[PDB]
Amino acid sequence: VDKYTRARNAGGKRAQDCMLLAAEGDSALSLLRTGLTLGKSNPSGPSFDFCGMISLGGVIMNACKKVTNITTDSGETIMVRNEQLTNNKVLQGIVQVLGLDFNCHYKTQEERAKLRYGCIVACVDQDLDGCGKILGLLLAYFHLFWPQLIIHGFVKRLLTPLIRVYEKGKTMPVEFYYEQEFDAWAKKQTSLVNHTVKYYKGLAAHDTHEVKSMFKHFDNMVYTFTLDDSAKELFHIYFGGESELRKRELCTGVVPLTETQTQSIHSVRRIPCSLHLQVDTKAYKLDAIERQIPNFLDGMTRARRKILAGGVKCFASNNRERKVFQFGGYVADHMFYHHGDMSLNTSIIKAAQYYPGSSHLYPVFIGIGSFGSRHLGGKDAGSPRYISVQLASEFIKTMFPAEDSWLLPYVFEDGQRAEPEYYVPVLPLAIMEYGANPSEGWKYTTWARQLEDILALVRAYVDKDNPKHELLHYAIKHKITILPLRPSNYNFKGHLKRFGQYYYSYGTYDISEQRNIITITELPLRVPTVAYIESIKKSSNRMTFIEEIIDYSSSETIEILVKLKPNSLNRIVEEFKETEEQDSIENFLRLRNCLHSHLNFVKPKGGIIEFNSYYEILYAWLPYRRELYQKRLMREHAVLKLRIIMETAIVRYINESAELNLSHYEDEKEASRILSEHGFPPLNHTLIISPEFASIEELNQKALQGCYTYILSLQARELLIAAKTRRVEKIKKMQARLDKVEQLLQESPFPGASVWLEEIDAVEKAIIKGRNTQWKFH
Amino acid sequence: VDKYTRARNAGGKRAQDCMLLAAEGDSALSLLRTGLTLGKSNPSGPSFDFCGMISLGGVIMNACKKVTNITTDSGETIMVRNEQLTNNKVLQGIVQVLGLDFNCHYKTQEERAKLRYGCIVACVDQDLDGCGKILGLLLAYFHLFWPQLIIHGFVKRLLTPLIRVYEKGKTMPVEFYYEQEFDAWAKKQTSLVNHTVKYYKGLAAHDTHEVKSMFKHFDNMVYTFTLDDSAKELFHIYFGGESELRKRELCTGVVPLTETQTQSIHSVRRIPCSLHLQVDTKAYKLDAIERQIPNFLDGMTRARRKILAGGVKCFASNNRERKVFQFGGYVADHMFYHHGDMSLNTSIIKAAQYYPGSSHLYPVFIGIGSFGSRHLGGKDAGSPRYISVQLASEFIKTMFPAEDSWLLPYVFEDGQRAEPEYYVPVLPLAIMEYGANPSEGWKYTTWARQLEDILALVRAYVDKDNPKHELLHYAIKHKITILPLRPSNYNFKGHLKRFGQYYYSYGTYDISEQRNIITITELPLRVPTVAYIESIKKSSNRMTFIEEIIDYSSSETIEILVKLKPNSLNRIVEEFKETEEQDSIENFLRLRNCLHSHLNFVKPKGGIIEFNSYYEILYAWLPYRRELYQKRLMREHAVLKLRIIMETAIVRYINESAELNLSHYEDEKEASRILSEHGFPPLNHTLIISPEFASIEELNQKALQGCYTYILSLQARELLIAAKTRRVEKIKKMQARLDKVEQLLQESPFPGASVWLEEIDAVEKAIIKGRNTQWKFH
DNA sequence: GAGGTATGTAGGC
DNA sequence: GAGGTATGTAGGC
DNA sequence: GGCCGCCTACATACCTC
DNA sequence: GGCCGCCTACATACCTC
Ligand SMILES: COc1cc(NS(C)(=O)=O)ccc1Nc1c2ccccc2nc2ccccc12
Ligand SMILES: COc1cc(NS(C)(=O)=O)ccc1Nc1c2ccccc2nc2ccccc12
Ligand SMILES: [Mg+2]
Ligand SMILES: [Mg+2]
Repeated sequence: VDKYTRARNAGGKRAQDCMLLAAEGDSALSLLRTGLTLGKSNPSGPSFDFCGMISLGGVIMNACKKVTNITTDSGETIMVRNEQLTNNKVLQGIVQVLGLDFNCHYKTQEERAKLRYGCIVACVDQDLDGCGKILGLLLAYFHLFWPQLIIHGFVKRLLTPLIRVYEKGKTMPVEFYYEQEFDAWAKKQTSLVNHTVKYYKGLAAHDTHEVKSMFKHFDNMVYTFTLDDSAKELFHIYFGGESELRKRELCTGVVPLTETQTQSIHSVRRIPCSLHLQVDTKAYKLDAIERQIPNFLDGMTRARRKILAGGVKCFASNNRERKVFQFGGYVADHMFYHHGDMSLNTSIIKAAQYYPGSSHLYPVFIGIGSFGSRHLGGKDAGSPRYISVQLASEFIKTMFPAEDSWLLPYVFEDGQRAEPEYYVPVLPLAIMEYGANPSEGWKYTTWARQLEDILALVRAYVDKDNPKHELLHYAIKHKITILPLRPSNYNFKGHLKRFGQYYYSYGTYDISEQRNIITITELPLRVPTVAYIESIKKSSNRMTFIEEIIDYSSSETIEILVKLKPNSLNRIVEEFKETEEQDSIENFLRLRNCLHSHLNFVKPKGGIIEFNSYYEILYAWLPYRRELYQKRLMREHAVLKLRIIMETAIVRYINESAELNLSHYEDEKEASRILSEHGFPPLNHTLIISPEFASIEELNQKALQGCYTYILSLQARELLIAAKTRRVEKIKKMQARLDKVEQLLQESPFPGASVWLEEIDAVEKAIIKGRNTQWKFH
Repeated sequence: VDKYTRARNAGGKRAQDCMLLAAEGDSALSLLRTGLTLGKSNPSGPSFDFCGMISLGGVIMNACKKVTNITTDSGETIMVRNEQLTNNKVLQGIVQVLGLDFNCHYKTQEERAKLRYGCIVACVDQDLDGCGKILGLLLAYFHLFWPQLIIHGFVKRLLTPLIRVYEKGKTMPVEFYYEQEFDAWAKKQTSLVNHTVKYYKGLAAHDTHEVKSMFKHFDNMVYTFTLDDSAKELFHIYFGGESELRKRELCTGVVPLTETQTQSIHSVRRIPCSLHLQVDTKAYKLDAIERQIPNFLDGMTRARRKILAGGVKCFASNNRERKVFQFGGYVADHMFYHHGDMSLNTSIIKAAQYYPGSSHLYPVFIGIGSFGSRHLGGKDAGSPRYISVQLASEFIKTMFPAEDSWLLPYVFEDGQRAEPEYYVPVLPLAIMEYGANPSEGWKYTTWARQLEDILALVRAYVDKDNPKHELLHYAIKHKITILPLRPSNYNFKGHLKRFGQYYYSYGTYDISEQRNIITITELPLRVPTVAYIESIKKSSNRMTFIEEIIDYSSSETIEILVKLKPNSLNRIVEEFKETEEQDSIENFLRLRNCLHSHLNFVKPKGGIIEFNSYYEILYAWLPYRRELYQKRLMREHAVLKLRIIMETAIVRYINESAELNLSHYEDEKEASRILSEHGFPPLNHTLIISPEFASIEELNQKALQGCYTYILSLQARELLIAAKTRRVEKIKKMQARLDKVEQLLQESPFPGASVWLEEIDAVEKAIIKGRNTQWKFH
């Protein structure tokens, strides 16, 4: 087996005293290599002897769904391992390394004495992923196959400190493990002074002195897993065929460990499996839900919104083209993406992809290069080393307003600003965008709607001139949903049909019996048209019904001809029995594609919310835009009144400076006192000019006090009469804007109605422009 | 064979009409994939048929040195292919793809008709590497094995445009190929207006419309190689056992192609092999010489100096730690490194490595993580994903002064600033640093000298108080070299000895015949101590002379014990015959390590210069520092006189502003006219405050004219009397500094003598501090 | 005696 | 009739 | 995130005939 | 720069007895 170092005196007379170290990644492998090669000054410290090495290679499969538990009626319960589980390299490799056998149950001392290694230790990163997932699946598999090993403490793991705080003059850290504990320690402390906080989001982040200190006390910080009676049901709920069973368990939320339990764990290293599954595995599942379910407001996931934030920050200064990996590094460093690089590049490529049938109907990035056509479904995209991506500045600026991004709540990472909780847009992307995301307890499926029914719905909800406005409000208060919603017909030459409670997509075809050609210019919108012909190449008896398949379908279009026997038309017609909803030729070509919508979405707080129809999503997204417009108009009015009073103060100072003669003053304090005695209000102009996402109450309590830096910072060029006239004109313009804002807040329906109408018009104009081109605005 | 797409109708009746495309990298493979899958609207455009696909995988082996040409005395000349050439995957794979055989010579039509492909086309990037090297080796191998194929035009290649200039309103570019041609076109044009210049430093940089335009005229831009009578000697000189033969050919320089030759090439696509070898291969060889041979002044290579420039730029704002790949991306994007990423990361790791026997005696980066110990010679360094590097700010600032970097000449990349031509330091790194770099025609070997002989030499050359100053100057004018130079003893417990004209390094050992232990605490300075014991494990008859080898050598130290037979001492002593220069035990342990110095260095212009001894390097490096100090002092004096006159003007304006009353003025022009009529000189303060590497003549001709932006840009806070007093004190301080500079220019030996002495003292203090620690300054 | 074999490096592809 | 097999996506590894 | 081939320059055992 | 394993959720032929 590869990546397995055979330790000396292992699998022999001293095998029971040996230990085995399991690594989730090569970083842990390197850390273990350094620890083993340390050697000197470590008598109790484990050298390469009795240690060995095995790497889990990242994420391994769980045998809960692989087993079948068939033919248990013979009086004994036997589990048959599926061939998909048997041939996995990692699982059989670790089985061979341990020398264990599936059939035997190690209840007595000798049975576990035959094991090659006395114990197995799992060494993973302290981030939310890995511990809880990799440990979770590993020990769940161990419990499912050999519960006695967990019962007798054969399996164990080492627990590294996630966060360390070092005090100057002292050589020992706090070595805290959970972020809740670190927050409690920070808040219980009088102040965060004389302390250095170190974050270890990965084992390889530790230094040489850190790893040597860990290996000096390697006998400590190693915890043995203990099995309880209640662990079996937790394992079945968290892992297994039962899907809805874990839904009701995830919908509640993580329960923090009690103080007495933590004290017991720290005193003696016996970690129960139930507590680990309830804390670490549940937290990992919740994190996966958050990171894979797009927020209904954004219609896009956390990684996608972080990518959008990085693109907005990078391309704001210059819209010049940037390569994929440069942008990935930029968004990783600036926006604190501590997961990886390949996943980030893949997500960027998927977001920038644009072709008929693609997941992104309105990509946020204008891509240059070979992103792949509809034929491979984006699988034939080029390498990230050379693919070029640039931001769609017009579409983003008409779809995600700058002020809206200013007032959005932000996620704080290590006390620093990061991507907002949700980019609530002028139009809900959860409706336009569509994709299939299976997320650790829920499935996310969507189908695009036409940008005519939703536009009419929003216009009626906003514009009071629409006769359906009152009717739409009645529908809002009574869930009537008078206006219809239909699947988007863009980039689809077929016809959509509705039967019962499900929509269906049909391609178009032409039949020429004189030459026996089966032309299919249109095919279902989501099939890649290449895996489709592969499926039709394995379509059972249709091999005798056809001769061969020829593909002339190029990019941007589909055209496929099917060779078939001259006597095949009648037999396929009499065999397929065309129904009232689908054609016999459609059945032969599998042109029918039933579409299902699983509207599983996360609330801005972080909880799963389900929607029966898109109308619920729209009616839940609307009030957020209402509140954001109201608060944005209020903040604009407040900052404009501060700006106008500040500009009036500056103008009065410029007028009075002819006889003020402030040059004959000693320091800044004397000038400030003189100008205060002259009646000038002190304003923090560094906050007035650039509010920088300041709420109303905090902006007011910051503008109550201030300083005369605005007066003392103006140059010797702004005192000219031309500058004074320009400032007076700006005063008049901003006063007119303030009056316009004030009268906008007084409209009957709701604040910011005409603003929303203008934003809708601008964004639909930009969308139409992008439709006319191939999303390349040049 | 992998990465080989089998084209339809290939190797059959229509095989002679097929073509084969050879790609140097996967980027070219992807471009060819896009071109082949384009298909439609291209009747003459080649589809997947008759094309195939093969990859060269970048650099391949050259058969010129692999062949032996043995047993040619039988009346026929036969070349025996070495097994190292036969088992190469790429070579045998392409041989199998073509279906050719080594024994047969294809002179007639049928012999080349048996070939699977009618012709072979090499598709590589248009940068200096690839075309000239990959093409060079490929067609040299083809000529060496089958000259008739080149004679009959079997081998060919496609030539892509390196630089394209697009004119607005026109759809055709200039599609220029060589940078000389592009420069000639730019200089012959009246102006660079209404033109967009696009650089393609790689095939994948081309866009979809670019590649479709190329494939529309794929019949063009394909050039067939023609063999001449003189090509054989060029092939032998450029490739083969003859080493010195290519030295005299590289020492001359590249000869540009004549206009008539270029016109003939463009008119009919028959590229001679001699012209290609003389231009592209020679330019690639010169580029390799420049990029591999370290500049004698710098003591480091072009990539290393670009890395240092990137580190200086990145860490100047903040000395915070940065990961390896973030820094690599930063230096690639900012400093225009268009080669790759893995090589850059490897170079960064090698530069940041610090251990006994390492190449870098004074690393410019303070590294955090596992860079590897002396045992593996840096081969056990960790992954770049997690290795931490930070700049040694104190060492760099005391070794590479900021003003010196200001006045250094810079390399211009695409009209933008890049790394300087040479970082001439306060002490020549070519002496302290040492490494083994084989560079495409020359070998670079160095051995470190003690930082006591060179320090004394520089002090005597600089300080006039040293009694050897006049003697050292006499040596300079007469090559006497009175002062000695000895190998550095740092991190080496052994003793250096000199015999004849070569130094020798010996380790130390202890013998205890009572217990038969062979202890070796010290070993030669450059052997990795792990490959050494591997060599001694294959050391012929010494297997019978020993029993086994045990290694307790940890990091930072070496201790090895050798098990040997009790009756082995006398027999090894009587077998090895200890000489007067090395011991019998030293011979048994191979403790003697003869050191050779190949002082092959590139001039700042770019030419190879050889040095017989380190004294020549020192005496050539000294005048550069002399000139830089002289010009730096002159520039400082000039910029200081401009600064003092500007500050005096500002102070006079502040004094006069009490009664000036400039507020009653209309625009900036009126104020400028008034202040000019008041006698204020107009100075470009944006150049006076920050000169930004301005030469004396250009600084003077820029300071002759100017504007009153300095007067009009000062804020309303600098007019206080405290600011006036502070400015007066600054005036006095800079006047004193100007007087000090003026008296420094008048010292008898040379300008900047005491400055050099102080810089030497500071840099040696910093070096001593780094010696006391493990190059970790905390 | 003569010939053939194997890394060893940096900066590359 | 019943059971077993194979992707098919987006982020993670 | 790490398994495949060398390029150019070149002191050096080698070991069983 | 691209070959290896899946994780979670789940409409769906299937085909020869
Ligand atoms: C189990 O996962 C892996 C196994 C191997 N080796 S083997 C025995 O299957 O030949 C190699 C890699 C992996 N895991 C992978 C990743 C792990 C972490 C992060 C990214 C990964 N990306 C992978 C992509 C393809 C295949 C395996 C990957
Ligand atoms: C000859 O070089 C290569 C061959 C192959 N394939 S094969 C036919 O030998 O099985 C694959 C790759 C290469 N070349 C390599 C590289 C090429 C460009 C850039 C980096 C490369 N890094 C390599 C690292 C190891 C081995 C080959 C590499
Ligand atoms: Mg991790
Ligand atoms: Mg290249």
